[PDB]
Amino acid sequence: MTEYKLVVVGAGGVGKSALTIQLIQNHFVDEYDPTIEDSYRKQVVIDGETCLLDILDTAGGEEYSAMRDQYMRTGEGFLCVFAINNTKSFEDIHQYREQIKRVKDSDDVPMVLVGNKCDLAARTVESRQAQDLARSYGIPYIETSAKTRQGVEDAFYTLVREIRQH
Ligand SMILES: Nc1nc2c(ncn2[C@@H]2O[C@H](COP(=O)(O)OP(=O)(O)O)[C@@H](O)[C@H]2O)c(=O)[nH]1
Ligand SMILES: [Mg+2]
Ligand SMILES: [Mg+2]
Repeated sequence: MTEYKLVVVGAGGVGKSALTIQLIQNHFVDEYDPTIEDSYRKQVVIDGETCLLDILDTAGGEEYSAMRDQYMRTGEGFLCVFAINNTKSFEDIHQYREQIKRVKDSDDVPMVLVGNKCDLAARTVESRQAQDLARSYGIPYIETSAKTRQGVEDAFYTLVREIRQH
């Protein structure tokens, strides 16, 4: 099997844990401990290839562990998540990307911009705003809901396909 090492980054409360849990367990969590930072594994077939996903769900900000740094340094691709009803989290994306570029010493890192909570009414961040940001980075933009599952497979599987182009 090929293994793909994925790291999920973004502001607290955007749904990084909910997205990972949805992908792995097919269930939506209302209140997952916001400090739990751990890795999760899933065997999936993507485009006819059986592979293993090794996903680090990052927590808790302005902090670094041995595992975090390892996945950050050895992560092959990054989901950069914001919530479409959280303007600050969208504005924060720039910092996560700058961080990733520094760790990787590269502006060419497999990455997907994820606008999560698309089930919630009256977004404060427009799709076209996020499209314009992702275009400036040279990366895809995908909207998701950890609640309904909309886009969740699409985001993680696209990141896998980005890593494959690399
Ligand atoms: N309505 C809705 N709520 C979500 C979604 N994703 C996460 N949440 C909620 O947002 C809050 C933060 O989610 P969490 O996964 O802990 O965010 P994290 O800090 O980035 O890991 C929780 O109350 C989740 O139930 C979503 O797609 N839709
Ligand atoms: Mg979390
Ligand atoms: Mg506005």
